[PDB]
Amino acid sequence: TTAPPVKESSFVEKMKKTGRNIIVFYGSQTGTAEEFANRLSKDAHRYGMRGMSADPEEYDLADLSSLPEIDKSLVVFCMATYEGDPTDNAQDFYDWLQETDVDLTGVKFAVFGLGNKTYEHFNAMGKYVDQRLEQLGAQRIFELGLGDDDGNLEEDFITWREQFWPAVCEFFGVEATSSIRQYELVVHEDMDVAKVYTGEMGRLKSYENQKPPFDAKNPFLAAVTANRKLNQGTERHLMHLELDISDSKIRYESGDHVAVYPANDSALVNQIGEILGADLDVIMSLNNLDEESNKKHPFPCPTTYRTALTYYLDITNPPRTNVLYELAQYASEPSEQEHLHKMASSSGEGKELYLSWVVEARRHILAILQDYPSLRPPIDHLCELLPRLQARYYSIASSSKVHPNSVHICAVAVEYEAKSGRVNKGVATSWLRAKEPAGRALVPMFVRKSQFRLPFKSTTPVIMVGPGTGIAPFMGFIQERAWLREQGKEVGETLLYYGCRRSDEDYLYREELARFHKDGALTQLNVAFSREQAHKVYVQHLLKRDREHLWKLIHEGGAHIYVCGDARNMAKDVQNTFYDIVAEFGPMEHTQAVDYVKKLMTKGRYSLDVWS
Ligand SMILES: Cc1cc2nc3c(=O)[nH]c(=O)nc-3n(C[C@H](O)[C@H](O)[C@H](O)COP(=O)(O)OP(=O)(O)OC[C@H]3O[C@@H](n4cnc5c(N)ncnc54)[C@H](O)[C@@H]3O)c2cc1C
Ligand SMILES: Cc1cc2nc3c(=O)[nH]c(=O)nc-3n(C[C@H](O)[C@H](O)[C@H](O)COP(=O)(O)O)c2cc1C
Ligand SMILES: Nc1ncnc2c1ncn2[C@@H]1O[C@H](CO)[C@@H](O)[C@H]1OP(=O)(O)O
Repeated sequence: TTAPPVKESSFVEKMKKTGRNIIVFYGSQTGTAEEFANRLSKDAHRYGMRGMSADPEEYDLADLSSLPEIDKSLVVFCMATYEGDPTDNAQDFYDWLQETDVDLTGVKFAVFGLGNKTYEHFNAMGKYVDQRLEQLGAQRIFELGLGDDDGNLEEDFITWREQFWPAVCEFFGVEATSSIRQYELVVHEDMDVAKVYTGEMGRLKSYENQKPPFDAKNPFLAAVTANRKLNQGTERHLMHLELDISDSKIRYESGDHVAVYPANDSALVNQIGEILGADLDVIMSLNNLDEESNKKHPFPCPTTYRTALTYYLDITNPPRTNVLYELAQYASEPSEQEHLHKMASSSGEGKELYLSWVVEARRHILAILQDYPSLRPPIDHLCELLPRLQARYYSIASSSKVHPNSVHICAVAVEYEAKSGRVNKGVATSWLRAKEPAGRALVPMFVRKSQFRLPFKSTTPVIMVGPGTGIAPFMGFIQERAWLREQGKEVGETLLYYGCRRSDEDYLYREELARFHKDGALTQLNVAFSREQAHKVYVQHLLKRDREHLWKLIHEGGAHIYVCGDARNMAKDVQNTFYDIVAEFGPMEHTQAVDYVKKLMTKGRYSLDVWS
């Protein structure tokens, strides 16, 4: 559930007033689709047209029926998919699409879906919108784009976009017409301190003066009460943090996710300013040159560049091609300007260089500024080009039944040697690792309700599979199932299938799990130590070992299956093992076993909390 915002007045009438003929809506949750929509809206101008981006949530898409009132009009949808559903901001549009009977005759559209092939329902939202608009009477002007974040989404967009525009120009009889700034810089001298943002996300001083309810736009600064290392070795750093949410009025259940707004590495920020020869402490504002847009700034303003680079901008992920394309003008060495220019190529050496030199090598903006030393853009323009710093999600590792005023986190710190030649540090995990309990160590956060939940009936059996940090939500599940037993409730079997390299090196929550097992909260504690023998022993091997009993729990006990952790290979391997279990004991042919397992998913008996 989520209260709906007050809609803006019809977007078509706004297009008429502003001379726009193309509008690109974005269904986005991590800002990717938003960037893609903005890029397409900007492209229009280079083809003799004029566009605008827009959040579908702020509008009534029913006005699409009025779009034909504008000559040679066109609407484009850049939609990402999440858990097989629309992004939060596109749920309204989705619901309307299903219930409406409105006739969209005359409407011209195009859709670029953002997805990831490793998920069950790949690009489910983009596919639905593309098909539904046509059923409603609209006509497709260009083929559905299927972006796959498992390969390279940026390239899928480049390829689609390169074909899209010629198609649009050809159909509407328009033609291809210099760098253009979206914002203008306004430096502020003598400005009061009370009016300068310092990292807050919503209203000025919202971090200092905390007022509920707390959410993505108004995060609660939670005190880190505990932050300890969970593993023994020095190979990696796995940690457990406990955030105090007392007096926040925030509610949560095991299975939910906790999001945090981190701060970038200050040395990284410092170095960017230094290499550009810029004063990061200048207070300024970037104001939209289009006084009509509601998006007055790229991020909270006024503020210093240092604050923007630290809290509002992404300065670690590989820059996307349009950014490097716009920065090329600032490279005084011809050969460097040429490389940056060609990064936007849909094929050839330009594309190959971008994929290996920028993406594979994981070069962040500073690395590029260092490796292409002639590249010296003005700081204000770079800040306008960089993407927004996103919050990071973690599977809450505690049960609100046991810890109603504390939200636990289990994570592995990200730190690796990149082919770019430097050690790359994970933004959120490096920041979290540094938070020391007791001044207060505060973490801006909020909770996102998920559908990953323990069975309603205490008696229903639970099968938990979560190797490595995948154990996170299960520490919450187990705490809760233990609590239910302590409260006199009858609890069905609770089985954990966990995995790590070695018992004495990275066996997370070893002591806590042993106790739950001893007390009976855990009916079985099955642990696969992948490196204690020559052969790899994984959780799926244990599931295969216990195939007969698991089938009993699944077929006779109505047991619920839960998988958390690596979605790339572990999740699939585990799924395939369940297919094999069902096939042997049904019995039934593979094809039928697959349908059976996918059916458990729809019936809410096989849930996933997987990530990359
Ligand atoms: C719903 C959901 C639940 C999650 N739950 C948890 C959880 O409970 N515990 C947990 O630990 N994580 C979990 N995560 C992952 C978490 O959100 C972050 O992505 C993770 O903590 C890293 O964030 P960061 O800011 O530290 O690193 P970032 O700065 O975001 O960097 C991450 C990127 O670094 C790159 N990278 C990482 N290692 C390498 C490498 N070795 N070589 C090349 N590239 C690499 C990859 O592109 C990776 O995407 C979850 C993610 C989702 C979506
Ligand atoms: C928790 C999570 C769940 C996802 N579920 C799906 C999914 O079901 N189907 C799909 O095609 N892509 C899925 N994706 C991939 C996103 O759709 C893809 O990364 C998209 O580029 C994100 O766009 P955004 O930044 O505009 O929200 C998922 C990503 C995350 C992080
Ligand atoms: N494909 C897979 N299926 C199940 N577990 C896997 C897996 N790949 C790696 N693991 C194991 O997941 C645990 C947490 O990372 C480790 O024991 C790791 O073992 P490995 O690293 O020795 O391969």
